[PDB]
Amino acid sequence: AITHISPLGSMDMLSQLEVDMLKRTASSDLYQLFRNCSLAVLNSGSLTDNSKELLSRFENFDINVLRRERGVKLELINPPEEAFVDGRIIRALQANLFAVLRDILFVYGQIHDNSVHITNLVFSILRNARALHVGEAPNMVVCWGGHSINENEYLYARRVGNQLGLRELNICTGCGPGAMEAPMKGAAVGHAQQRYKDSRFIGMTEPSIIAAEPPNPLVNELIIMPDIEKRLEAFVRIAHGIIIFPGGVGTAEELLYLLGILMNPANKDQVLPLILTGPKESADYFRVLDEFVVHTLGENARRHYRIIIDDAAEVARQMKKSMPLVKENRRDTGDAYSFNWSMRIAPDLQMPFEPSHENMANLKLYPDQPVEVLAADLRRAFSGIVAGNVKEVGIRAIEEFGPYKINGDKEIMRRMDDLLQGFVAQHRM
Amino acid sequence: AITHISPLGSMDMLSQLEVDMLKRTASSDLYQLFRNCSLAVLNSGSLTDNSKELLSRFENFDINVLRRERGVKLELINPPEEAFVDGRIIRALQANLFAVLRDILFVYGQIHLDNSVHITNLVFSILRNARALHVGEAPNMVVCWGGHSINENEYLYARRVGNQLGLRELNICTGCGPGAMEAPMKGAAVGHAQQRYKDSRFIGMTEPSIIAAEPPNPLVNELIIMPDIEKRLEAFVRIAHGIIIFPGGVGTAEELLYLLGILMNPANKDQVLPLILTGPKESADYFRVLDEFVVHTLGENARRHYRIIIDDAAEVARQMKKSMPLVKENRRDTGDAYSFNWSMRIAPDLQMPFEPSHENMANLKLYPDQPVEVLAADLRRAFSGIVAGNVKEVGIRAIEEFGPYKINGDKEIMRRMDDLLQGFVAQHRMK
Amino acid sequence: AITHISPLGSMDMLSQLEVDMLKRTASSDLYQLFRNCSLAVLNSGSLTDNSKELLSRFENFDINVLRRERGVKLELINPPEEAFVDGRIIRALQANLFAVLRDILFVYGQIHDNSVHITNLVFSILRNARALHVGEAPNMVVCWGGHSINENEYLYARRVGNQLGLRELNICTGCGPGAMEAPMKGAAVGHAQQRYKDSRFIGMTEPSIIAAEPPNPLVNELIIMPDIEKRLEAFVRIAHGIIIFPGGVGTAEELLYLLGILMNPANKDQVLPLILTGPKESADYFRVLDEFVVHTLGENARRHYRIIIDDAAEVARQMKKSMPLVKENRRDTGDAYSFNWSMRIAPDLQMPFEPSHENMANLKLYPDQPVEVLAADLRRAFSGIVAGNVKEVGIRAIEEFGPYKINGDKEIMRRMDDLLQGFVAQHRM
Amino acid sequence: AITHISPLGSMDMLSQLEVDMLKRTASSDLYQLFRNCSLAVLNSGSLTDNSKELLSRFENFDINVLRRERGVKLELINPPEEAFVDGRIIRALQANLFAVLRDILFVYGQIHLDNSVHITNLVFSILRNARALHVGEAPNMVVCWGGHSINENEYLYARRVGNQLGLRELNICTGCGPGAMEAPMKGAAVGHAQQRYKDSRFIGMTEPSIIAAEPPNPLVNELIIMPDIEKRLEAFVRIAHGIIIFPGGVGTAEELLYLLGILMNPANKDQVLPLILTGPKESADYFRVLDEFVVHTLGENARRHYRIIIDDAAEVARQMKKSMPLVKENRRDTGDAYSFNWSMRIAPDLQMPFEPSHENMANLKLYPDQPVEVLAADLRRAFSGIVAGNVKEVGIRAIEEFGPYKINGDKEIMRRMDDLLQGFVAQHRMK
Repeated sequence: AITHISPLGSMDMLSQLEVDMLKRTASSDLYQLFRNCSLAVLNSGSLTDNSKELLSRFENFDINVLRRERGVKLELINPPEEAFVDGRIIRALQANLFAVLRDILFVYGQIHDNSVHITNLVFSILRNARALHVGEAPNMVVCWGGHSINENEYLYARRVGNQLGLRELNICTGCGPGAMEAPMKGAAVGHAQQRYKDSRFIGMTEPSIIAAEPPNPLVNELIIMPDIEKRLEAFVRIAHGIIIFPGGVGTAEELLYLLGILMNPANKDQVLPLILTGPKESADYFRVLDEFVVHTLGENARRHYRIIIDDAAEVARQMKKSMPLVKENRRDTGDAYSFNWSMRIAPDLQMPFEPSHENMANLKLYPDQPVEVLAADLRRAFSGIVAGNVKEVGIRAIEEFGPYKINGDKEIMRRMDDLLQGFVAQHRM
Repeated sequence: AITHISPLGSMDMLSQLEVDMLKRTASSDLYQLFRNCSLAVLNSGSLTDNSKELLSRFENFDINVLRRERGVKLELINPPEEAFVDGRIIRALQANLFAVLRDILFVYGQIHLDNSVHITNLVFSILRNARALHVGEAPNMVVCWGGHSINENEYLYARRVGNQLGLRELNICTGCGPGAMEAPMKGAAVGHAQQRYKDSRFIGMTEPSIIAAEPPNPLVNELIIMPDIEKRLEAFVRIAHGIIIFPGGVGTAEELLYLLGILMNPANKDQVLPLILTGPKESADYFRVLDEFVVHTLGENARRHYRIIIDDAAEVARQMKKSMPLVKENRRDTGDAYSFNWSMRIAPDLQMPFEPSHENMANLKLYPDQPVEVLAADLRRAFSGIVAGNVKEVGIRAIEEFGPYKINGDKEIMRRMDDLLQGFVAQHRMK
Repeated sequence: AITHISPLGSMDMLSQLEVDMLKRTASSDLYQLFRNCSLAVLNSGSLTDNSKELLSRFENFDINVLRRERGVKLELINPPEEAFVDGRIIRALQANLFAVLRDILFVYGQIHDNSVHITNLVFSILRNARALHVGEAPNMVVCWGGHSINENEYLYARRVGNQLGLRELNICTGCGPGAMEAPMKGAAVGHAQQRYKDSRFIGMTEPSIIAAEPPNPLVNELIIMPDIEKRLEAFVRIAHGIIIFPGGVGTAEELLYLLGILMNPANKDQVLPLILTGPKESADYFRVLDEFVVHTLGENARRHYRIIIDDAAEVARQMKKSMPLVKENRRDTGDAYSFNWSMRIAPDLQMPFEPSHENMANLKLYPDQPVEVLAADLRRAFSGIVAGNVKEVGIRAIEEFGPYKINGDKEIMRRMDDLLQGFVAQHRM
Repeated sequence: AITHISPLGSMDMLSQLEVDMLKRTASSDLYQLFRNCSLAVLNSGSLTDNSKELLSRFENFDINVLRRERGVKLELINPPEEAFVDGRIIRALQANLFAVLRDILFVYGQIHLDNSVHITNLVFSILRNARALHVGEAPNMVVCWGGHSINENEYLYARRVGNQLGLRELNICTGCGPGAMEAPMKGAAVGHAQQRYKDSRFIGMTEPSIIAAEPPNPLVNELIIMPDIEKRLEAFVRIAHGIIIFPGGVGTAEELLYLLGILMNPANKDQVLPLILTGPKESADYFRVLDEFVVHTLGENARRHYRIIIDDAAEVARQMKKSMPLVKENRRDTGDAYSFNWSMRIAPDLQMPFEPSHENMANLKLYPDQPVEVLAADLRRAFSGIVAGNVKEVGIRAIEEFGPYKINGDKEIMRRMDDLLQGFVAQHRMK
């Protein structure tokens, strides 16, 4: 059993009682969650997609938290060698590990209306991560995209980040590979071209997806949200602008969850730019997704977004010119620049979902509905098959007792399976 | 109703719910504590010694906490004009106000097997949250204790000591008051400039019951509000790697008796904490009476823990600078932390809060029959009660209405404690 | 005539008399040199290679130096729009302009043994540019390569820089496009992966080549050396390691000029790593260049370099493990980390050369010679055809009065024109 | 032969050729200047007033400049022990030594149509090379002049003034000596700490002829060596946006007469440079004699350029802080620079170096027939000669061997100059 001991980057101190919460036992669940999250960080740049196999490869790996003279040390037992560069752990992965130690301890010490308490946990987690700060102008634009993406979609996703970084704007993704790291490498060379001295590449993951989508090495501010819904909520609240790239089913869910918030009449005065961008060959891909949400949510969905094709400079130029309007709107409310408190996320979009055939059953998918409740629970169906696609329980539940094809309707069921078939075509998992 | 808005320096954001906790309201009692602590901050340099006298003038003073575009923002209503220079607040007081806001919110949010373990962990948490547990390449934090009402000779000597301490790149922690709580910081500020020392840390530690009597001096750059008297005493011993005690009153005696009670515990026999008592030429008679009192009550094995250096500021600073490598190795050889002494054992009786009543003071076990830990703990309480009955409303009210305190003990021990406390009055330290 | 006024990034102050040296006249040569160097900086990322045309496109462009309350302002008349991003000049180009203002004023105020004075001018220029500083360990590796290079050579040149930046090493090129900027973008994302907070991407150009090879935007420390020979000397003295990529004739000259310094017996104890690296398809290209300098300089040339193919991590890993040996050797001499004083550059390699048929005539190219004098003047032949290829006088002199094919010998003349024909094959200019 | 090596803080590399210029050698005369300036740096705080007395003790002291792996490195041989604390040099003196090395090399390297233009450009170049021409959002550099030998009352008042100046985020430039050249810096260091002012700039300006008589105080964080007396005087007026003059001796009078000669030039009628003369209560009789002297020789139109504030440190600092926005707009409306006043016209006669000889002092045009510019320039020379004949070897030698200086002038003007200079002696300022 070969070990390695990692130092803190910023002075970090624990008590003998906080470390004991992480002490290795077979009865305390909390170590396991801390152990696997640490393992996922160490498999950054994973050459695979499956999440069941990565744990089965590093089983003798473990982690001990230590209290030394200068603070906390992470004693890593049998760490993956691909995390090292010449016998030393890549310092981004070191910072990610201590971010995992920071968030896990916080989200569990705080546990020990109801919608106000949830958004505040999101606010308190980002604040404790020191991830809530604005410069002279808000510049945080989050980017959504798939994991297994094209070679041209990657280059296009790098060109957009470079033109975004050239205009001094920061990126926030779900810290995954593919379209979730390509804009960061572009922005890394973009900030270098304009001498932007303080880049913030925020990766926001959560335990149940971190093993399938390992945090890419370009992330410099990683935050662990408790579950899927709070990570989605953190996205739109820390955001000043959104750009969406072609992606698998996980990207579809993100688009609806958000679209279920701008279409709420309680958010008619909120400003939030959204551009769906893609390379030359994503023209057909985008038309089939527009024809989706224009058949699901009506033609109202096109008043809140614009689609641009084969252009990196325009979507960055238009995203930059939106920050003054974003800034101005935060002041009229009296809101904050670094956190959108005023936007109303309905309690039906904050509620969690554990994917089962049983619960995938009674999904309300009729176009009858208020635009909100349809997309609110339609995105649950996408959350269900990402679990069936990537994560241990959804894969297993879909393995043993069958697949999910549960609720039909007019075009939308024509369109639902139009998409996943139009998704498997380009191998989007 | 004159209004002044003061934003802050870092990233400080509050929810609407934490701001609601501090509104002048009948829903939670944080406002009267947060407003009184804020008013004491703005009375820096005030020649006042009582608490009621501070609140008596500024009656129309209030403070709101606003949530705006770039985070928290404090709105002060008729603040003391002495807090201004050329129409702008002194920046030290502005940062102190945001430290009051930080410490009041965190403590009350954290309140909501042993209790001794949890008290020490609370102390550590407040310091951790205040970004106060920082250590360079070597431990260099030197706690200085002294009187709020001192001579100009003692003030100059204390500033000369702090100047020598600053020349050796040592930092200063203090009870943040005036007098000998301010002089070493003024000296270290010049000393650090002479050695071009960049990141000076002048930690002030106060608590709600004393902050109005001894408002934080403007030389403090790191204010910490501990929840009460006992946990601020604990804070001193934990952050310190060396302690210096100038001449002072009962507040200085309380801190002295507290520290001796810890050092004389056999569980701390392997603990390195250099303790130097120092003063100018005239303080020789002072330290002789003080030493004789400690040496009688606690035994002649008390001088094992302190040294008395008189009229030598360079030697005081030289001795503690030489002692820091010893502290570093002591922490190293026990897995302990450089910036927070976990290994030091504080008996629960030293952590137990004490309310000065006429009956509690009369039932202190000041007799030679008791062990030294019981003696030092109860002597701490006795002095703590004299502090309250002198500068705090709950003590002044109870004394001015039921009579002065009457402590009971051995007729020789109290004969010496009396003799000393009258020197305190004679040198214009307390009454 | 539309203008724009640029601010200094670091407080820069001139006197009324230093600016008058730059005052616009038709008789003072010095403004022209300052004007065109400023123009070349503004054409960063040029889509062309020719240097005669770029001046002919921006003739109404001019520059005035101003003395204002907070120091120097650059008043740019009719600047190229491609230098701007949304109506504001890219800040790297701003820093490059003030570096041009800094160096030009210095190299001309200092003018107003002989080999010791030359190296000291090089030292004083780098020192005045604040470009001579070393961290705990020397980490400056310079990279040489062509301008018009492959798409695979660019990606490979980006992979090497990323693995170089992953090991916390800095880059120094001649600030050109192609293989001279690809390692910088790789190192930009490499330093971001290891949280290297202070990258130094040193571009070193000189007046007579800056217009054909515009300073790429990835340069953060640009220095203008007076001529071709001093820029070559600055390279090997500020260097702790060298890596050479496939390139045109300009890259050949750099390889020999250097190789004429390690083969000097006075430099037998000097350590300086050199790796010639290239992608999969540069295997034949490298064998024809080895068979060149092994037929020109003997088999002695292979004791000072090693050739690795289709590997970015090894040449970075071996370049990193060389820094302790580089460091150790600088101490045994009592030399400096940031400037190699001890290395002896023969006066025959410091002497300038103005390319003419007349002076390309009496080149001594017999393999008779001491290894030093052959390569010393053999690299002049390469300096002559780069001038014939890219720069106004060499192009013109070759235009009006014929090409240069002047001195023959055994294999080496077989090998000389073996190369330029083996260079035009892949369009290396 | 005790040896101590001191590396430096920034990136300072020298060629073998610049190091050869400073070797104890018969090839260039930089060594005796560089060694004497270094020895004066290491004698910070020395109670010595003459130059020969500084060099007399440390006779075996020398200094070499080594070129090593990470740049320049200074090797000092038997340096003054007073420069050490706990066996290490004070960091301010170490940085001063590297400023001496920087200024001696640059000046001598720059030496190798009008001459007035080139003198001003040299002054600007030395400041530019020393990274001393920096301006924040507002001009805040306040030049303070005062005596090297002052009262404790005057020292406290000057420190109280500097404390008030530091509370308004104003920086201090000084002739780097002791006394009133040190007190405002000690005060500003505490003042800057109270306002949490981060980047304090305490510029000390000295020159080879005076540095041994008034060694740089340890509170200076930016030492500048100007080549001689006249160019250091020029440096003061150019970097300053305000000037404060405490009581002093002939050196303070020389600086006063120099500045008045510039302000009274009609070419400077549109120049904003606030000038305040200030002192404690007892200095009232001092400033009355001083004001009467200036007001007689230069005319009653001299008070147009200065104000006398007595026993009010807050008002002095308040007046100059209010004056900085005026200075900023003055520079703005003329295209001039914030950190270096190019527009100020210094007559060549004020730039002309003066060697004090018995004949030059006897042929000064101190008569009311001459214009005020000739009067102020020659009065500057007269006082400059008394400085040399008091604390400098070339003056002390010529006086102790040929007799004291005899200045000639109007029998009323010299009657007042005599009367004043005897007050200087009576208050123990010069002899």
